[PDB]
Amino acid sequence: EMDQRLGYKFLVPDPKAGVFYRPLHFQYVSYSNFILHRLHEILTVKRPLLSFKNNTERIMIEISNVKVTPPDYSPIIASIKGKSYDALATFTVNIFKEVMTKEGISITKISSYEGKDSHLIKIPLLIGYGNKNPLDTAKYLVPNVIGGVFINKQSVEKVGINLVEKITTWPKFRVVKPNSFTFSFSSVSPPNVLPTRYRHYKISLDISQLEALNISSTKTFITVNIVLLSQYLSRVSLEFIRRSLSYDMPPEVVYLVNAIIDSAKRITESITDFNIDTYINDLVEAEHIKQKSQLTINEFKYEMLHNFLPHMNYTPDQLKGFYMISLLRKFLYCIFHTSRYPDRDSMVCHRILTYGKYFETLAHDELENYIGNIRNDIMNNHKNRGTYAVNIHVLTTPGLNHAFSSLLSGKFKKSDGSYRTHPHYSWMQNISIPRSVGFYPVRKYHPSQYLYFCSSDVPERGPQVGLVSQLSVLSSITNILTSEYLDLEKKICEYIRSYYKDDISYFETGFPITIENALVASLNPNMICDFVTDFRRRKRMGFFGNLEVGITLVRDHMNEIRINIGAGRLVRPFLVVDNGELMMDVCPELESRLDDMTFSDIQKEFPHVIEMVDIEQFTFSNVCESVQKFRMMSKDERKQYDLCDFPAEFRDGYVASSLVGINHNSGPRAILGCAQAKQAISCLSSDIRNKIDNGIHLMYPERPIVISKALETSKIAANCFGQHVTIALMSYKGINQEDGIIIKKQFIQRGGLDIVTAKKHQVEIPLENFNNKERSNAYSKLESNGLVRLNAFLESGDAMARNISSSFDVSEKYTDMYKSRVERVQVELTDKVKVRVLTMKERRPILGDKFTTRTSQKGTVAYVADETELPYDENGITPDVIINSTSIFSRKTISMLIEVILTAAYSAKPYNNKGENRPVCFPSSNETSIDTYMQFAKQCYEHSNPKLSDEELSDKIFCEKILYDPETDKPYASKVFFGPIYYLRLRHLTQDKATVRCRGKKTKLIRQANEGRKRGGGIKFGEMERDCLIAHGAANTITEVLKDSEEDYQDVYVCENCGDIAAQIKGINTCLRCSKLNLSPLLTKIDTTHVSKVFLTQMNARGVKVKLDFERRPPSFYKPLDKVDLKPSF
Amino acid sequence: MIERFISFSVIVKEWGMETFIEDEDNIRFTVYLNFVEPEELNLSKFMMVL
Amino acid sequence: IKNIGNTKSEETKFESKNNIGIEYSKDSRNKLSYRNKPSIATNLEYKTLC
Ligand SMILES: [Zn+2]
Repeated sequence: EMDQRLGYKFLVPDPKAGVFYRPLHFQYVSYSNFILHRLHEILTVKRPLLSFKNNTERIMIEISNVKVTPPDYSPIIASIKGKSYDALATFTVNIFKEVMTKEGISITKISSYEGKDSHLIKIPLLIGYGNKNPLDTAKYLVPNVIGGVFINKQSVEKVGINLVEKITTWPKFRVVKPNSFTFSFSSVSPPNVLPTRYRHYKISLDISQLEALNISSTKTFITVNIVLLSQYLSRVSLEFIRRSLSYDMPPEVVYLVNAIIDSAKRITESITDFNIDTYINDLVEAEHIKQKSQLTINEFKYEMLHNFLPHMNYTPDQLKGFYMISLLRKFLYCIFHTSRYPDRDSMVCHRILTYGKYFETLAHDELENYIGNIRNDIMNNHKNRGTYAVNIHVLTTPGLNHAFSSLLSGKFKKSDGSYRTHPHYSWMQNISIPRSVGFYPVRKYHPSQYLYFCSSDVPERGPQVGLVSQLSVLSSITNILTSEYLDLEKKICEYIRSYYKDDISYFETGFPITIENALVASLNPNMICDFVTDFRRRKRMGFFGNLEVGITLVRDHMNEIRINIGAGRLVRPFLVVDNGELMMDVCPELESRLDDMTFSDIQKEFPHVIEMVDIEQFTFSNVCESVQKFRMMSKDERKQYDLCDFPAEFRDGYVASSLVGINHNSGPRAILGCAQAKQAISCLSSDIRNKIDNGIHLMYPERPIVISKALETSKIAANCFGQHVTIALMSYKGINQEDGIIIKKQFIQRGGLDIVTAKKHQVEIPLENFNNKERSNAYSKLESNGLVRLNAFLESGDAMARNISSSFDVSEKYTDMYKSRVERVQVELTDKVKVRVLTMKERRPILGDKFTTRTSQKGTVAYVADETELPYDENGITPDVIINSTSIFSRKTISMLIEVILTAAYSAKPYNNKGENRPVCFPSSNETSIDTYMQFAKQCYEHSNPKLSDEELSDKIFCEKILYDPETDKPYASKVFFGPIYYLRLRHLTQDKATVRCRGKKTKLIRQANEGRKRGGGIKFGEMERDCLIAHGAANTITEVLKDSEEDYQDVYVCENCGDIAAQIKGINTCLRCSKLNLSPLLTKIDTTHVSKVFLTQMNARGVKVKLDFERRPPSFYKPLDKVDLKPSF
Repeated sequence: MIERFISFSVIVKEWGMETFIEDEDNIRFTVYLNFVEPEELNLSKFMMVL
Repeated sequence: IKNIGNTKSEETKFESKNNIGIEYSKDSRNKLSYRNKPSIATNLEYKTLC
């Protein structure tokens, strides 16, 4: 059970490391890194804009003095007053020309601007833990607040998710067509290079044309044979490359290798006196002439061949050539063994964007647009005018404001889901949403998602099915600053070059070593294992100054060593296995010292017990699934493993940690349970009486006592999401069928599962209308000041504020079928009048309201039964809720029975041997035997009543009782499952869905009933309902349903000649078109819909003439008919 | 199968075939070949597609 | 066995070391129009070949 305790140690706070709330910690830091450090680096620039003469006459733009300050009011004040919560950033800009002189540097100012006192930049600020932001270093925390939200201009709370980056860390393979393949990859500059440079390359291979094995891009690089390019970069022979590409390959790949090399040699020999430099130069010049570049040939060539690989800038060329060779090797291997190469949907080849990265990218893009606009304006001014004058109004709008506002509005590049308005359904949502990860449109459950994302928490319907995942409680996403990045990279490179001096220059048969995909050396194969082991050891001791460095050893036949340090990687802790020895089992002091140590203390004082591992390293390792399974293996078997995993309860997310024993039920039920856990009503907010917002609040909350540790550390348990009620599993007169339930009247009367719904109303009124002096029947709740009275109840026709247009009332109206009480009123007076109102209503359960358990057994109230009508036990107890028993066993929700048993056991003995309140641990992904739980319950009951017979004790353990019919007072045939359980109320209420329409408004174009529940719209009679009516054979009924109302009839005449609707002039029906042509056609009455007339007129507008004829059947007469019998002859 | 492939190949110049019984449970088909120019490139292509 | 051929006319899943040759054999451009007779002598211990 030591592994469980070590796991628990990660979930609790770690003050020594600055972790005050683990679940959201990685998000806090993500934002803190942007606002405090990265923004300054992005803005502080000093760059040329234009150059003249020859590198001796250039305009320069500089930005400095960046300052950021927080607001002067708390977020609650911002909510009440209707303000926004933004930090203010200011900076100074200088534009000046510089002329290079032999005497030194000559400086001549042109323009300068400052934003010392102005809203130069407004940056939305993250509320954070305890309503505390990173700018304000106060010393007061609001309890039970975790934050993670923004407040926008209109005073609306916003919350966001994480997003998978578009750029991959592994090349993508694709079969263009039979025997024709491609291999595409990308290169990006390191973090400390501003602005960032990007390059995208594609390698094409076709079996029919092996001379055209070409690497290409779009308007940034030449199209050249990759083998010849490698020769040019590395200055090595073709035989060297042949030997390299086939050193440790299966024989079927060597044939393709030989064919490629021979094709390259043929190209080389096809030219007279071949020279590689001349070949490359000719290609470059041909590209130069093909494009209309105005640069000199030398400039074009230097630009092309110096920015070839941005991620490997400032390295010799031979390393670039060897990098190309390794890419080709992987390409060929993937050609012959595709299923063994990382797939494009694998998590191995992706990284994830957190809160701060959105802001960082937007700042980058906006700064670049700003500088570009300044350059264009200066160039235009020089072209038209002289002196190089910089226009004003182009250096005062950096454009960050609209970028950030749009970001919060829910738009981000080609995505539209990064941020959204916070739905205030439950407290736990503040954890659930910021820990979500979204993928671009893949819906299958890929194996690489396991153990880092929750298995059961995914959308169950809609367009997002299989596109949103939830982090496990032990997973995190990495952060790192630029200076830390540089220091770490330097230390790693120094270690490599110092401790392996003589064996890092193989380049033909060795394993290349890359850092962030940048090749830095090539290791002797015989020493791969040692290098990795010694590396990991030094990683765990803090030798490199960072414990989250990832190292991967790829060996199938691709033969690579990869090192990863960048931000956006998924990481988890694992137990270390060293030389077939579980370190946790050889550290006796740890067991005694654990209780007094934090997680970082364990890492510092007992290294080699736990290691932080990222997903790519995990995917290529050998990991034992459990400590128990490890202990059952022989030593030789143990020697094959690198890591050991923690128990399964740590593989669920925080939402799924609200459920109990999900691995004892069917999986679909787990998906449903995760879905409905977020809709349970809870203690939503400490500011119930202050915040002017929508919400639903639980009235007399109870803390669950059959729980998991994660539910306790996250504080979801402390904020409550249900109540303990007494249930019976039986059939009640055949009423509770198909998921209907029985509920007790007196339980409802006393406050059982009572809630309060709160709603926000907002209006804007012109000042004249508000002050207008005339009592309409809709103003009965108003005071003399024109505002609704406090504590009054509003009805479905009342107005909240006086709004008269001048002698007509034009105010908005309350439109709910239930009344509500006025809790708060806030008014702002300006050119207009803005009124905000908060109302509340308590809602005791009624017929149709929805409930559920923690095992996904949901139902609606089917009958409210009086206490005297319910069955009772020998102690006089009647159940609060009755649920039909069959559904428990047809859906296989076994853990519900175990939960009831344990809740009863706790009720019998709720305290420790020390007398302290003792919760019972029943985690999701349980792992504890049912017999052990039964023994625990038996001990509880034996402590309660020492003198019980065997039958009574068995009945108590199994929660079985004899119940009596209240009408006759006689027992039922057999005993009934009966006991307490934590029960949840869901947000679906009957009176929020009921609708009815008698008559109302119509749409103008087609003159049919309007749409909208709040606007009194009508229900739509669709065409499938029409199909059903036709299937019944009810022709008149469907005809009357589809026609216009009989009360809207009017006389309409149509011309039988041209089909136009006849006009009526001076009471005479006339066809204008035909009259103009001197014709006298017949006009006939029609009875059709308005929409038909609109459709026909539009068709006429498109040039199609529609003419109608009419039936003039000759008159018919009835004739007597002879009689017919039709009966048989019997 | 082997003979029909080799006979109509556009990259084979001269060829001959023979068959041997290695033992009670193995058969050896031997092919003698000379390819068209270029030689080694066509050799690799042939070994790849055979 | 009689001459039954193939042309580029349901999806298949071959081992990809055979798929290269299989898809190569589907192109009529890779076959000679007339059979190329053997030219390297073999099976010298038999007259049934004649
Ligand atoms: Zn007419």
